[PDB]
Amino acid sequence: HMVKVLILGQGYVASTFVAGLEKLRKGEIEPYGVPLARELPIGFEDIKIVGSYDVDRAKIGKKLSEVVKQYWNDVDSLTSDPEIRKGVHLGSVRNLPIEAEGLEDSMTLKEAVDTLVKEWTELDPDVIVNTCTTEAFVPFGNKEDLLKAIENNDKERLTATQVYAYAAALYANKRGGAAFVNVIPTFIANDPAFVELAKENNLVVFGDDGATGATPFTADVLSHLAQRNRYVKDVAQFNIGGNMDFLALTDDGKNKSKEFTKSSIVKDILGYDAPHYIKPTGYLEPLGDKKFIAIHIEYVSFNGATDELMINGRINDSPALGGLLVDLVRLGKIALDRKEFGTVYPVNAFYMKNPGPAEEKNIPRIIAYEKMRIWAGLKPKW
Amino acid sequence: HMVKVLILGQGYVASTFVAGLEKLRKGEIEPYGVPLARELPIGFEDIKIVGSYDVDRAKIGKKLSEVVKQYWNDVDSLTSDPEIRKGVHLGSVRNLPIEAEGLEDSMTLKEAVDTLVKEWTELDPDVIVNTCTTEAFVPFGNKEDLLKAIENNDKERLTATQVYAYAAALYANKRGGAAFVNVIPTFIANDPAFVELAKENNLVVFGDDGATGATPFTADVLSHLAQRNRYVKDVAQFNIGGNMDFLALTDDGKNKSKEFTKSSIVKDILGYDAPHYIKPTGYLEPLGDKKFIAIHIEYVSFNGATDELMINGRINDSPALGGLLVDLVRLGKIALDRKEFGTVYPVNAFYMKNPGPAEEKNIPRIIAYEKMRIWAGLKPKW
Amino acid sequence: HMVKVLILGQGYVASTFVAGLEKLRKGEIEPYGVPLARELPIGFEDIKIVGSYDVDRAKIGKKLSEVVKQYWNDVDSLTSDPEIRKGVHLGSVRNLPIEAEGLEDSMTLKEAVDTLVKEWTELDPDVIVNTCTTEAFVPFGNKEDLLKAIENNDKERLTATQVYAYAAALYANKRGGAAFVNVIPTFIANDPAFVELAKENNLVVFGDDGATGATPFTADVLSHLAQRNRYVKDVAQFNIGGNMDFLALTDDGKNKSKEFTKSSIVKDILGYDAPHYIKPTGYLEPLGDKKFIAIHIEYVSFNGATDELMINGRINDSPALGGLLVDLVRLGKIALDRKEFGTVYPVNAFYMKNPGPAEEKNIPRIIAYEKMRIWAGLKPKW
Amino acid sequence: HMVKVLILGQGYVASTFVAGLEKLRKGEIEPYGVPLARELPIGFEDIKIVGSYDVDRAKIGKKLSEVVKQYWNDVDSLTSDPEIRKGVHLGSVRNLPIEAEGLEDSMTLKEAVDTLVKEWTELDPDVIVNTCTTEAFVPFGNKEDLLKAIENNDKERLTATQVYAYAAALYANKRGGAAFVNVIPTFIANDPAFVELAKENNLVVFGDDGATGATPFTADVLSHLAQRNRYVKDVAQFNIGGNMDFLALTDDGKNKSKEFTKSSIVKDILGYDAPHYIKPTGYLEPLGDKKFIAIHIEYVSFNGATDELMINGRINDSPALGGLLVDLVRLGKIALDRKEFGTVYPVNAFYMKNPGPAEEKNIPRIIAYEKMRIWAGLKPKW
Ligand SMILES: NC(=O)c1ccc[n+]([C@@H]2O[C@H](COP(=O)([O-])OP(=O)(O)OC[C@H]3O[C@@H](n4cnc5c(N)ncnc54)[C@H](O)[C@@H]3O)[C@@H](O)[C@H]2O)c1
Ligand SMILES: NC(=O)c1ccc[n+]([C@@H]2O[C@H](COP(=O)([O-])OP(=O)(O)OC[C@H]3O[C@@H](n4cnc5c(N)ncnc54)[C@H](O)[C@@H]3O)[C@@H](O)[C@H]2O)c1
Ligand SMILES: NC(=O)c1ccc[n+]([C@@H]2O[C@H](COP(=O)([O-])OP(=O)(O)OC[C@H]3O[C@@H](n4cnc5c(N)ncnc54)[C@H](O)[C@@H]3O)[C@@H](O)[C@H]2O)c1
Ligand SMILES: NC(=O)c1ccc[n+]([C@@H]2O[C@H](COP(=O)([O-])OP(=O)(O)OC[C@H]3O[C@@H](n4cnc5c(N)ncnc54)[C@H](O)[C@@H]3O)[C@@H](O)[C@H]2O)c1
Ligand SMILES: [Cl-]
Ligand SMILES: [Cl-]
Ligand SMILES: [Cl-]
Ligand SMILES: [Cl-]
Ligand SMILES: [Cl-]
Ligand SMILES: [Cl-]
Ligand SMILES: [Cl-]
Ligand SMILES: [Cl-]
Ligand SMILES: [Cl-]
Ligand SMILES: [Cl-]
Ligand SMILES: [Cl-]
Ligand SMILES: [Cl-]
Ligand SMILES: [Mg+2]
Ligand SMILES: [Mg+2]
Ligand SMILES: [Mg+2]
Ligand SMILES: [Mg+2]
Repeated sequence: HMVKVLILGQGYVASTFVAGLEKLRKGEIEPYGVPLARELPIGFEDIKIVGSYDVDRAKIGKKLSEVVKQYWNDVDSLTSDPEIRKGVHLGSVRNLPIEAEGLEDSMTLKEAVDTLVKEWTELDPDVIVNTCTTEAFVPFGNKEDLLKAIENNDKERLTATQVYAYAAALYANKRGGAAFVNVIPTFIANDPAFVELAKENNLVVFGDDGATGATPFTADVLSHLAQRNRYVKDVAQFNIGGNMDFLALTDDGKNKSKEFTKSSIVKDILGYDAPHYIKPTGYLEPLGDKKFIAIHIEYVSFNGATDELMINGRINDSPALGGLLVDLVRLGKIALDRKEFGTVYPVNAFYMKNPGPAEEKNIPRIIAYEKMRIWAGLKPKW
Repeated sequence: HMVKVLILGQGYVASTFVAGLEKLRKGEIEPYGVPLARELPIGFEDIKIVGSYDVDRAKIGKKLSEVVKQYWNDVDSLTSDPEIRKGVHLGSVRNLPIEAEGLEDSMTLKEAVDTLVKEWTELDPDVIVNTCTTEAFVPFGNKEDLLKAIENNDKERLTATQVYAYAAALYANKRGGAAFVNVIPTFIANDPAFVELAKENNLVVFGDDGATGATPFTADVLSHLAQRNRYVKDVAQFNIGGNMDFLALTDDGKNKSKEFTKSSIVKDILGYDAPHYIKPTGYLEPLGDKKFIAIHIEYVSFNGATDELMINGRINDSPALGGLLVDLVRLGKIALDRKEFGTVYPVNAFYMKNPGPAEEKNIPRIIAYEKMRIWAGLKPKW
Repeated sequence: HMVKVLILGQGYVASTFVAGLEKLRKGEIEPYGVPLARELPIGFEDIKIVGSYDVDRAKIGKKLSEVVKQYWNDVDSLTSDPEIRKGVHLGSVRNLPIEAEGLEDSMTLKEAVDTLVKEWTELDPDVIVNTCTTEAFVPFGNKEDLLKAIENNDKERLTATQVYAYAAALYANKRGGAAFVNVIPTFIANDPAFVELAKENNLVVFGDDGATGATPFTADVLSHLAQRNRYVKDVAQFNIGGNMDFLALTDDGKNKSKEFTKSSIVKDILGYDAPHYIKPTGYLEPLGDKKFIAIHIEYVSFNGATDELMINGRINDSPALGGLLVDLVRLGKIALDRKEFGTVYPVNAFYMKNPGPAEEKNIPRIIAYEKMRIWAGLKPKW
Repeated sequence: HMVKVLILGQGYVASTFVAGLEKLRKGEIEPYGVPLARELPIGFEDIKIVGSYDVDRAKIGKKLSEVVKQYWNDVDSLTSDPEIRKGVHLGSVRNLPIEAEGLEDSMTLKEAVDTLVKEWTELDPDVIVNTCTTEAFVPFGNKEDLLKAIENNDKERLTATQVYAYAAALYANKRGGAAFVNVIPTFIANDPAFVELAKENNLVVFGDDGATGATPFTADVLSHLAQRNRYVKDVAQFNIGGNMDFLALTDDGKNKSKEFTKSSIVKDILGYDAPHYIKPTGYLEPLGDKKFIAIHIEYVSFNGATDELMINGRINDSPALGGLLVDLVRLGKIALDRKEFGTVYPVNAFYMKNPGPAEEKNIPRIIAYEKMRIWAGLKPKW
């Protein structure tokens, strides 16, 4: 009862996943932050990291342990310690102080994909996890346009995550099945082009955008208010932190993807589009990995009364998502074992803040949780 | 499709219920804050106030409208405008600047009860709502002890709500069925003595303690955290407001009832008794009916990370509960129509912060909501 | 002991100033929010509004009262009720849903200025108050460049406030003295070109940017921390509201003026430039005139300990500044009476968040307050 | 340029003072949290701990280092490491899980005092610091009543701090001068009996109650609001933490001292007694030494507008006060050198939240700071 995992993008999230998982297999900690903890048939010792890819010249060729220790100084070794390999960069790190290298510097995208597939066939992952830098993306919608983009080496059109998910389908087809977990904003689970390519190629997809940070807290409050028929007048959410990833996109890149990165959480939960201010995380270096959040919601109660809630928080970013990933990789192996190719909403609805497919929307997360337990073969919690 | 309602204790909650309901039947407002809004077969025009009782000499003999306007100056008339009648005081207002009068000043408790029953038989309510001053109570547990307390005129042992619920059972028996809604802390739904007396006497009981204020918000956050297996280190809740009721109990009365008024919300939701500070509402006069709340929760996430949430709010007390009551009276008539005597957990679990019976506990309120919709004959919301 | 006041830009601030002042002369309210209240020799009845200018075609030609009632419905008349006159628009309202008209549509800037001066000589104000829409400005630094900009009709170079302050100096010279109060961000007090033009032309200038909102609260906390030698690690400030003015500037206009609109409050108060996030107010329509603010500051205390403060607030924008203006117009008449031409730091330091001249900086506002009292001829408060 | 210091009560504050001071003399840290840092003529290496007293049987006879390491595990040695000596207990620890021992178990109070004085004459402190458990005290007002209480061995009347301050005066007289720093609530600086005894016996007194925690933050906001003539409607302050000292007083002891422990900060700063809720710190064990605070203030601004501020914080208790003590001991030696016997308001006003003498009150702390710098022979900061 094992799961082999390949990581794309060896940064803070990835390194916290690895370091946390090491402590969990070494019993140095309890699985707090891992929702399903030890309830699944796959134990923490049964999760094996078979590979890690990056585009940072400072990381490529280092052992996984050397990079993980840069984020978590207490990690001096790892049970599986593969060397970090070169991926495909496209535009990912163009705005960051990273010296980039990529397969597609010396070959076409189509060639780079075939090269990835060959490498991955030897590493043999069950689950590929995407923790790459946030991207100014535009979805395809039609598979034919994705295929043409690859065929024509259309680098200006594609993002790295789009190329990696494409490669994952080709890999899945050659391997007889695999899973791709997309915890970044780029539409994969929510792009019907990729859901169709996945269904056709023995690939399970979870996505998109890991459910951490302020937005899930806003959504929880909105769910409360909806139940009580309290009319939500406005919602303001502020989120700021010190991770370099928050500077990844130019104002232009943000403008280009805004149509797709805008949250639908408020209308999803309330049923009406209450005015809201929900934006990308701002940058302030000394906060490091621990975000400051501030949320303000005002609403109308009975007899014309008006109430206000102000939520503030300090939340550790990478650990939150790292813990979710411990479940998502094990759930990916279950979905693969069951041949549930395409995207799996019962999983996405709980773990993702933009749950795929495009035709499904966010629900209250307690409801999502109970339905996800049932999908996983567990009894509900309450 | 009608419901006749009798109110016990004509103060802020009661008067907001009445004033709000008047605007709702007059279409001057939408039913925000009324969870089931217009989904029930009983409409707002079909709720008739047939009586109101108090012990304040300043209120007894006034028209309901004259008292309601003291709380909501915009109310200049009411569709049903009964005169406020004298109840039984026992210790209720002993610590407040209220000149008290009570039936039991001129007769025994047993006589006072028979007098109430005779009055109520002429007013003919379906539903009796208890919005009296908070009480230093001690539950009975065994019906025999409740019966002996009444029989022996044991005024030092009993609170007003205990005497009123007893009277409600006798009334229910003479009438062929009625309902008693207890939105104050005193155990009625959670006192097996009263649940048994109710079952035997054609009385439906909802209780105890209306689910408003800070505690339901704390409970919602705890539910979120539990789902994610986040270990809750501590919970602090502060609540303060300007309502006279917050001064009702002496330090001694508080000490006497503390065993029973202590929240179990934290252990109920989490399954372990995380250290917590959750206390009665403090007094600060200029806040009036709009409470200030402050909640702090710290918890452990993945890889030993520690996060913190600080929730602040300004919430209008009496409107919140007033809106719940618009549903509870209609649900009481449904339970009565169905002959569901004793206490009804599917209702209590959503509307009450100490849901009866004593053998049931709090659950996440979204789960309670969906189960309450099903009980009411509605389709679930999400 | 009188002061005649001319308003430039008849919007929310201006209209709250007028409406508030009307209630103060009519004794309908106490001067809360007016720092010096009734301590000055000029009473509220002695402040006369002699004129109001706008560029909104919907406002030009209306009585002041008709426009004020749009903001404060309780105002049905005014003691002085002049018709709103046409100003100069330049780029002010280009990004707003306002149909603009301006003198410079039919004449050169130099001509428009001479026209303003002639109009103002008949209205005869002592004090001109600038409450116009926020502007993408670039200061001059050298008076010669300001003069050339006017002479050459260089509309692309100038903002309305720059043209109005220029006109104010010419007016002051013809009149024998006047004062210009700049409560918007555009550098006037902090542009040596204008300070020199003012000194030479019998003009007193107060500026720049009224001291209201979140920034003064952040500054107060920083002052506290500085005193205790607490090392400030980071400062994050979020501010959002529903006023149309918050949409006045494009991303480009913001980029153009950012060099000058960036706060120096943190380094001014602390002496070192702690990392900070302090940005323009964001837009969320239902908040209206009542801003939501959120501030987070973390700092190092003794023995390596680290503390955190989270401040949230709801603050009414236009009333705050309206109240300051009641003092600033009276202080302007005192400065004029004393012939203190140029800019007056003892006033600016308390009332303005970028106190002029360019060579002076922010100080703790309690210190500024006591020095401002001394300047005004009052005894200090504590 | 040296100062010898004796500590009364070797708990969290005391141990943080010692541990912090050790790091400061060893250059392992900068003096953050020490307001006057290195501006005084006495450097950190020049502060010598000559003694430490307790009543805990678990601490008496231990080296100072062994006790300090229980609070700060990083401390493995101290430059001066005296054995902890037995004090006088009276009622101090009666409500805590501490096995108490005291001189007055085997002798009268008068004898116990003479014994302390003899011990202290050999240890030879310049400055005695009182960091003992909070006490249910009642001040004397008249010195004659203090003298009679000691003479008559009136243990039920006296607290430990009262006996220690008395002993300090007798010690000061025998030594030719000393200083007593009272950072706990018990009136010493604010009890004219002790101020007179001190003046007569060559004793300098600083007191009372160290200026840390939520109250100084509330006071800072109030000072801001007062300046702007904003009318404060209400002030609510919540403070909770995990230190055992918060359980020191029974409800009865709290009732007995309430007349004296009630804050006057609001009226002191505003000049009118705005309704307020400011209470002793509540207990929640897992918070440890890091308090959670919540403050809510609502106020009236211009034109009838109403604003609200909600401040939340996590603040490390013992470090805050520990840092103040680094200054207070050096300032005590300066006051002693100057023969300024009695109490010194210029010091108290900045460092203490109930600044002595009884005839002086709190002022804005920035004003207190500048006056304290002037007293100390420094130039003001801004
Ligand atoms: N709680 C969270 O941290 C959170 C929540 C939801 C989503 N996310 C998303 O997760 C992603 C990772 O976040 P992070 O904080 O770890 O960021 P990070 O910058 O620390 O790490 C990103 C890593 O990806 C590498 N990389 C960039 N482009 C790549 C490419 N084309 N191929 C291979 N490697 C590439 C970078 O060099 C870096 O090592 C981001 O997209 C972020 O938006 C994070
Ligand atoms: N959101 C909320 O307001 C909220 C929430 C949960 C529970 N409650 C509970 O609801 C109750 C009512 O709250 P309120 O704010 O309306 O208080 P309130 O003081 O305004 O009104 C109480 C009324 O009951 C009357 N009364 C007191 N004892 C009585 C007796 N023995 N018989 C008849 N009348 C009596 C009083 O004179 C007064 O008119 C309290 O027990 C409170 O704890 C309130
Ligand atoms: N608390 C506060 O409201 C606050 C604080 C500091 C500064 N300010 C500044 O005060 C100014 C006014 O704020 P507001 O909320 O009243 O905005 P507003 O949009 O309500 O009013 C601005 C008015 O100026 C008019 N106007 C625009 N350009 C003009 C021009 N060139 N000549 C004459 N009239 C012109 C507009 O038509 C409108 O009537 C803004 O610059 C704002 O940044 C406001
Ligand atoms: N920021 C702060 O910690 C803060 C601020 C202001 C005031 N204070 C006050 O400082 C005092 C110390 O606080 P703490 O947190 O260090 O408490 P603590 O309980 O950790 O330490 C108190 C110590 O005093 C000892 N003690 C008790 N009675 C004594 C007696 N009669 N003689 C000698 N020793 C005695 C105890 O055994 C213990 O070692 C308390 O009065 C507290 O109210 C603390
Ligand atoms: Cl999270
Ligand atoms: Cl977020
Ligand atoms: Cl949710
Ligand atoms: Cl509520
Ligand atoms: Cl509450
Ligand atoms: Cl819940
Ligand atoms: Cl303000
Ligand atoms: Cl602001
Ligand atoms: Cl300041
Ligand atoms: Cl502090
Ligand atoms: Cl405190
Ligand atoms: Cl202060
Ligand atoms: Mg979707
Ligand atoms: Mg129960
Ligand atoms: Mg300046
Ligand atoms: Mg005093």
